[PDB]
Amino acid sequence: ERDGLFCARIFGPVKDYECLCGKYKRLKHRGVICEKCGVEVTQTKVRRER
Amino acid sequence: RSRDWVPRSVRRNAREVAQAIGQLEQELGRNATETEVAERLGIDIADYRQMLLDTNNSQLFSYDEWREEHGDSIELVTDDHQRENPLQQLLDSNLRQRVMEAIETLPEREKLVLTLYYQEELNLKEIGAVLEVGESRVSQLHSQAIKRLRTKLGKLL
Amino acid sequence: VPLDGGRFATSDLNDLYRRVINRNNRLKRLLDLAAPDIIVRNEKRMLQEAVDALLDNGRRGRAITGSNKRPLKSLADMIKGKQGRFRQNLLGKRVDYSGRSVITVGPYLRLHQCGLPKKMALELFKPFIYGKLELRGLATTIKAAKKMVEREEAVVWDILDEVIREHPVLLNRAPTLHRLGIQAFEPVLIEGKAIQLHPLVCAAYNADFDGDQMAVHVPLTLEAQLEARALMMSTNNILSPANGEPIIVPSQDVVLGLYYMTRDCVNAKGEGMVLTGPKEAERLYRSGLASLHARVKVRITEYEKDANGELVAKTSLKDTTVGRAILWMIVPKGLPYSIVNQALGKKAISKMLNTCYRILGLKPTVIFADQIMYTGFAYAARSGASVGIDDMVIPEKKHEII
Amino acid sequence: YSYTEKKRIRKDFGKRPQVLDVPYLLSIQLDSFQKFIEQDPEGQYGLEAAFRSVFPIQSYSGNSELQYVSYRLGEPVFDVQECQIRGVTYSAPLRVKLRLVIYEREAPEGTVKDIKEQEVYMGEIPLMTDNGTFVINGTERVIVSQLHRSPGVFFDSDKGKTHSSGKVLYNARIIPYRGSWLDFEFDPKDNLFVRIDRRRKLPATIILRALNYTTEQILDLFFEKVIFEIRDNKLQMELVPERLRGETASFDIEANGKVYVEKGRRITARHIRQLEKDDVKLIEVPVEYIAGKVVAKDYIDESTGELICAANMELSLDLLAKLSQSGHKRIETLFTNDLDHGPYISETLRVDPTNDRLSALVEIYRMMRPGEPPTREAAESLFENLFFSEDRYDLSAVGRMKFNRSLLREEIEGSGILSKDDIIDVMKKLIDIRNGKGEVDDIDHLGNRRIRSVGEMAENQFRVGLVRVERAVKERLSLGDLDTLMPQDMINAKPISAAVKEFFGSSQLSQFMDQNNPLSEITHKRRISALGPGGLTRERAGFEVRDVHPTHYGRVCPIETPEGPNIGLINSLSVYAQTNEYGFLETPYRKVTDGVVTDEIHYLSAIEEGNYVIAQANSNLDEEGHFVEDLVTCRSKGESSLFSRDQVDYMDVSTQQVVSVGASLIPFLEHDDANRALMGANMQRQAVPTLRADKPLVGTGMERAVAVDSGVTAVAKRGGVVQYVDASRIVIKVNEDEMYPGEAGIDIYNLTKYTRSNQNTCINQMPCVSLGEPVERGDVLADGPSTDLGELALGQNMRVAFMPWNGYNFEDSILVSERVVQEDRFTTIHIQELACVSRDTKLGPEEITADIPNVGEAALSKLDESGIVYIGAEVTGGDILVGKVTPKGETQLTPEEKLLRAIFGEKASDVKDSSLRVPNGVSGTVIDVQVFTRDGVEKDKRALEIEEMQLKQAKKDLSEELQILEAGLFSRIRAVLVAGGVEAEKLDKLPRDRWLELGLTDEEKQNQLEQLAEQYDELKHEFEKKLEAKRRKITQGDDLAPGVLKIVKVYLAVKRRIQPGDKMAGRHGNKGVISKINPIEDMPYDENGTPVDIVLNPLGVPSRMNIGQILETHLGMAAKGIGDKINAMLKQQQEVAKLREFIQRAYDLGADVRQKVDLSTFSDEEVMRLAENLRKGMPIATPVFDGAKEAEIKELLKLGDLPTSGQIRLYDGRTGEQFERPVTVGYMYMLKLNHLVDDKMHARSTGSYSLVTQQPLGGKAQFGGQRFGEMEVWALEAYGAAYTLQEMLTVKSDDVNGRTKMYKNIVDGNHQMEPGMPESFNVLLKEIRSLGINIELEDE
DNA sequence: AGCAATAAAGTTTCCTTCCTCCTTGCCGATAACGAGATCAACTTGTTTGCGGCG
Ligand SMILES: [Mg+2]
Ligand SMILES: [Zn+2]
Repeated sequence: ERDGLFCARIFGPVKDYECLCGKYKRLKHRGVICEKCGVEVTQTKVRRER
Repeated sequence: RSRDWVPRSVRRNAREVAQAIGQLEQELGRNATETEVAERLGIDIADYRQMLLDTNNSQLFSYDEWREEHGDSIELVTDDHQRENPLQQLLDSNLRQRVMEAIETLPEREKLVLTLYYQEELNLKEIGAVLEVGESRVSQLHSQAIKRLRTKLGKLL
Repeated sequence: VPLDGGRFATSDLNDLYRRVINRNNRLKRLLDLAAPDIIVRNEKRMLQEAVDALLDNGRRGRAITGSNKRPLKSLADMIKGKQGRFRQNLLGKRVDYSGRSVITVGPYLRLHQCGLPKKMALELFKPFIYGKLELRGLATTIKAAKKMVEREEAVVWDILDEVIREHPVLLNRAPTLHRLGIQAFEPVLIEGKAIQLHPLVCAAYNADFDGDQMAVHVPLTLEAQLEARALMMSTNNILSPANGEPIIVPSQDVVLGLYYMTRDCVNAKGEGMVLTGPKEAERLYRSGLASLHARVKVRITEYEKDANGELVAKTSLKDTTVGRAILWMIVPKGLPYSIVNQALGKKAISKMLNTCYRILGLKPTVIFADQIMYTGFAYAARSGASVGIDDMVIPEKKHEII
Repeated sequence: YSYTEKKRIRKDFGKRPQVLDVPYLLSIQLDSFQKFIEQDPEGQYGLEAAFRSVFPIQSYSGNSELQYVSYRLGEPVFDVQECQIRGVTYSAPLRVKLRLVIYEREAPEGTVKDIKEQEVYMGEIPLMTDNGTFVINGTERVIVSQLHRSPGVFFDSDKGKTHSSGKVLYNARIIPYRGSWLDFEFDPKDNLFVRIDRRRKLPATIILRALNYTTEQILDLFFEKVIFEIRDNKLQMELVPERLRGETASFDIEANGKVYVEKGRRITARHIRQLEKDDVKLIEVPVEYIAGKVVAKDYIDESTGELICAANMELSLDLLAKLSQSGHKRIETLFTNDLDHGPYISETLRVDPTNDRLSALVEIYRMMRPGEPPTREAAESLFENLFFSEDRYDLSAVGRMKFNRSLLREEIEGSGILSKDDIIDVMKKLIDIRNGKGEVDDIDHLGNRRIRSVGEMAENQFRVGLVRVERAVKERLSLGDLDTLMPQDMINAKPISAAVKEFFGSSQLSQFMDQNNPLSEITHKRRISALGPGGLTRERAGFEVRDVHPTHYGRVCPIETPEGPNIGLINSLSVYAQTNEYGFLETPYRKVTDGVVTDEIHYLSAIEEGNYVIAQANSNLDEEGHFVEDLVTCRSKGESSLFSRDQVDYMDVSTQQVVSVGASLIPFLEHDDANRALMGANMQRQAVPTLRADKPLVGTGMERAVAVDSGVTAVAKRGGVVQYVDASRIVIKVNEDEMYPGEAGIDIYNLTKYTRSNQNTCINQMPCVSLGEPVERGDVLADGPSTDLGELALGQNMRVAFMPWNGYNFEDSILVSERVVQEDRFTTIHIQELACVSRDTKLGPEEITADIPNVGEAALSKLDESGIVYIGAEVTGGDILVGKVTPKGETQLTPEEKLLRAIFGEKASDVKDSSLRVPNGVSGTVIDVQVFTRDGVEKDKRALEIEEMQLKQAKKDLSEELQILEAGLFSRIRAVLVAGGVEAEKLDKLPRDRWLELGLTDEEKQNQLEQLAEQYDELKHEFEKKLEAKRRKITQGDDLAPGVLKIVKVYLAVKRRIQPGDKMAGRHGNKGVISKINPIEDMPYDENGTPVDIVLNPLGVPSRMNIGQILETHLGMAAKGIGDKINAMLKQQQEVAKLREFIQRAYDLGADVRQKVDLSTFSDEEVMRLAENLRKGMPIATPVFDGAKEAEIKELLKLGDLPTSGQIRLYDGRTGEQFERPVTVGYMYMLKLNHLVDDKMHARSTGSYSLVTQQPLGGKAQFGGQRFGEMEVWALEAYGAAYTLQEMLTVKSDDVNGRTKMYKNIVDGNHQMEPGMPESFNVLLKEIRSLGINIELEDE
């Protein structure tokens, strides 16, 4: 759930490094922002850090 | 209600089975003949059968000792399914370059559609719109490339 | 995270965060109404109480628990006692490329060798094997390597033999008191599940052969390989740094063999005849013509290097027991003959070793020791050796004293 | 002897006339639960004690009330075996009598208002076997019996707490059985203080006012009055002569007319004699003697009402004047012989701030209930509750009794609540030892420790549930309707069951049973602790209790308790140990009267003995006179010494009574070190039974009794003759006189075949009996796992001779032949259990089915259609058992596996596999399956098959049963037709049912046909009803957790023999590892070519002094020869009278062994079988301390025609030459253990990890990596090898990039390195900053 | 062999769409019972620091 302890927006999506449209994912092309949905993206596994 | 995070009519049913089961265990004077639950709560068997899951199974904590003092905890005895594995991505990349190895000899677009769709994870019919051939030929050449990569040997089957 | 039957498991911290949040939100809601202040007071005492209880539960005020009557563990104990990161998880470490088993003895061995049950090292040197199968082209890739491997072809074992020569290892008893509690040996494969081990280093390890277990570790890289070959290797580690003492003592058995040999009866036979050298005592006793333990005159050829580091040969005759004659056979060309002319108590052997090292250097002492083991165990077996109820002695003069 | 005993006799060399046969051994648990459940009317225990204790309950008003009457139980639905099979607890119902009575609150007690006298079910409870355990959920378990300190009173004194003083501080403690403790104590400065449950210090005297007492009465009680009297100007004073004792004269002590003690002068004993003598108390004295004295009692001006001096205030002469003026010619004051009579109370008082009672209650309240408003009644209520409410306080009159003894009252009994007199007595007794009189006492003295048992525990737990009930019960009494609210409408029965089920499942005490060997169970059941609740802990508790105390003698075995941290704490019961009715101990003793040992007994306490004297059994009786010798080593006073003969009161019975049975069984204990005996018997339990049951020869006598009461075996319930026999069961027919009339009297016995232990071992039973043979009652009919002919059999007896051999016996290591593995005679089994469950998901149900995708038919070939294996197969790691499958959802794939599908094109179903498979490393044999499925669900087909085959089993069994029974009854149903005529062969030839119509006469016999039909119909009725009941119970489905559909469960079988590494030892701590096996042909051998089995290291005989192992070794060689001499005769087939004589003389060797035997009694075939058994060797009892002698060992050996010392010439197998010296040779009886080579080994290259910190795990079960401690670091530092430890800290532990790229480099041939940083470090960083800190790092 | 056509078949999209359910928030109707404690801990223990505590 959002705005809770696991608000993934801040810490990171459980859908690990997925964007909104679901194009870029799972550590594959880290320094790519989803050009479709314009969602700037970081935190694959920085669920361990943020 | 704030602290609990489970729905409400859940607990209605729970209180209800509690009342009923005590009441009727007094009626009978002994236990555990579930068909009585079925009849008295004449809704369905699967109803309470599911409810039994839904309600009666609660939270537990992570670091509790493992019993006969502190040999280990529950944090030792844990299992996972989504692990890393090193050679599948390895041979995946081998097969990617084998795809290239097959298709670099083949029509100009199809190499490119399958490259840029399979390489950097871009769009497929994005090219079907570019050529505007109906993708009949696309279908055909996709099949032939499959037939050509049924020309190699690799386990991980 | 969830469980098999849908159940869950959690970290208590979360709970503590939540109460805080609830209280604060309440306080906002309250503040929007300008409410009578006493409520605010209670609200904030409960606030700060929640706060520090997050930090460290039962320090200021008494601690919060779950239903079990047990604390909701705070932060601090991520860091503290043994349980903390430092002493559990950071310094002392769980390890792969490691293993363990039970132990036993290889007497015949040479010190630098160590018994390996097959499948253990078989597993352990796995990626080396795979490199070699893609090298030879047997396993053109990785999969067939695995598959032939789980098929266990003769080539598999051949290739292991190729590798493990000169491929040393590390072995460990627990607990590690002094730095010799671990050493650096060289493999020898054996068909069992149990390690053989050179006897003498029971004492560096305080080991007794009655149910021990040891572990094994690996210098994967070369630096560590060479350090272990150079530093912890058994030849290097033979004297204490605490006190300049040989730690390699033959405790209890081979001592007895030598004492039984190197001994002077009068009784048996052949008393007082004449020989060229010890090789005739071999001729005789291996035919069984003489008591080994019998003072008889013979001739010996002793050496010293009293020159500026150059030998000085001489020879002369000796009324001596025969065992001494034999035991001169093995002495490596530096010693006098007085060395043997007693029936060899433990410390005599200590000084045997010491002196040998003092003058003649190192490796001769090593070999000298090894052969002492072999030969004394041999003649210990020859010895005839047991006890009885009838070997127990009662002095006739005890009852009267009492 | 008995039939079973005629089979195989074990000789004796004991010589002391035994009085007693050992009792039933595990009587105590049986007793406890028996008395717990039993309906006691009056002498309450457990249940009725609880009910009649919570005697009825009434409303928050006090208007209505339910009432206890009585109770009853049911019988269980299921038998034992179905319960253990089914996976369920074994339990009994409960049934309760109750009466809801109401009385009219209009009327004063108009009791006729309402009566609902009905019955009540509430809860089941568990019950016990005839063995001791409770099964739970199909799990056999054990709870332990506890020990702890009594309730009551306790005295002690610490020694220099504020060590600056180096001073004693006495104090007293009170511990109710239930309720609050209490502490009285002193301070450095001789003042009294008190605390409840270690509350803060408070003056004692406060409470005395809180109990409605004034200072006047206080010191009246505590202090005797020092009375001065003011006779018209001067001070005179009353004197007791023995107050001035060791004291010195303040002035001219004299008489009215006579001087006794001058100035400066000590009041010697003379002057005490004078003063008592010449009749003086009233003595003129200076007025100045007062100033410094204390007024006893608050003296006033009666006209004013003014405290001229408040009570407990020092005195003077201006106050003397004013008091003399007031009309007080007499002043009570306190006596102060600070030596003896110190005014400690006066001091403690005038330290105390308070006077009024009320505010004292207030201050106590405000202490214990801080901040809360001081409402009067609340303080009153607090105070009454803490010690004067039955609700929350009690003594367990044991407490009361012990206390009264500590009071030196008479009355054993009392209340559960305090009295004021008793408390006051505490105070005075405390101050009296503080003056010196009497003493504090000890803890280790067992007289202060009381044991504690199951029924008491159950008592406490269920009455806790009763209280939980009583809450809401009262809640709704006061309020709801009365007419309509039935009594059982109100209640719940969950919580009671919750208490019961938890500590039968949650307590530390409740434990699995240790199913390895008979000893394991019986002794683990006799095992004692002081831990758990109401007990102690390792780290806090120290040495004082761990050690020995003399009172343990004959109650506790000193020589069985482990080497771990829990050394001396737990300790086993002794042999003939019993419990006092209270929970204390006792032990039987032989009375010594007129010198004669009376043959009676008394089970005497842990206290009584300190008074009396005891004689020892090693003492030689003077044969119906007395003890022969004068100075008999007797014992008393926590010690022993030497006393006369007439002097003694009592004697022990045996020489054994001290030890445990585990201790008792090694022979020749009398010749070895203790710690050796410890480890010997400690590992002795830990053994394994072989396939076969080989005997020992050297015994003690007891093996039969433990063989019996373990309860593993068949038994002769009732005498008979063997009817039917088989590899799985038998049937017996019962003897007539024993056959009471009602039943046809045929026991049967279905046996337990290959079945699993909780230590995962092969369990089984087997006959040692034949067919067509009589049976006496009690005897056994089939052996258990590890025994033979009613005698223990848990190892094997084997040859050995000891000397070095080439460094294969360096330090105790062992070497053997190889024939014995041909015989497989230490080989054993480890069957393993495995399961797989179907569940209902959120989506839908898991399914079990043969069909699965991507399967090689090789796998499937061994499965049936539902996906289940055929019984009897042989299998291996990777093999599959159960085709369980899982309906799944979907995913968003990536082009990678997209193209793997493009290539492979194996379609993904909407289902996966979830199959059960053989774990890596394991291979074995299936022999059985079971399945469990819910009431509600279709029974998956093979479960129907097995329920059907079980019906075939069951109905066949019952068919057999009733067919036999009714076959007996057809005897009548033929015979009685014979009554009333004759159809001699026209009866029999024609079909038998068609006999009723045959020759038929009127008068009585129509009824005889009618009753014939009656019994027939009765019988078929029994048949049908029985079918119905049983077929239902079998067909009845299962009771399951939520989410479950059904389960399968599997067993396996694997068989283990030796590979080196294997551990073994004997009965003497003589541990051992194997280093090698030997071919025969290098074995040492003898004159006659016989090689040896086993070889050994004699350096470690004296080093630890396990010398008795020698003695048996002589015997180990010895009696063998006899059997050989007999087998020699046997194969020679000599003659019976030869056997007769030779045997009788074997038994007729000894001087004065008690047993003495004849055989002209016995028949020929008995000789034959006996001899045929003995051919292997003649077995013996060596009693523990009444053992045999060297005369006798050498006597048997000289008949055996051998070296007297039995130490003899041997030649080498290898080379074939004689050794130097002869060597002692013989047999040991030795063992194997469960610290096995395969059980322990593990390696690991690469695998799983952690997740929170990604580093590896530990455990062979979970493919574990090993640990590397700081100690190992420090060593490595010592050498100084950087790269090594660097590596193992980075790559083989955490650095993930590191591990990856190194693995890469290796398979590439590259042996090189690259480092990183551990994640765990940064984790620490993040914890730090979470703690609110700017932790950070300075970049280079 | 390369190239397209017609016809057929299966779709994924996908989008509404109206049934149905499900969950987020609120406010209400007779009158008065009692300031908690509640089921625990057994006092490790020696050394050392600091606040009182004179
Ligand atoms: Mg050891
Ligand atoms: Zn996107």
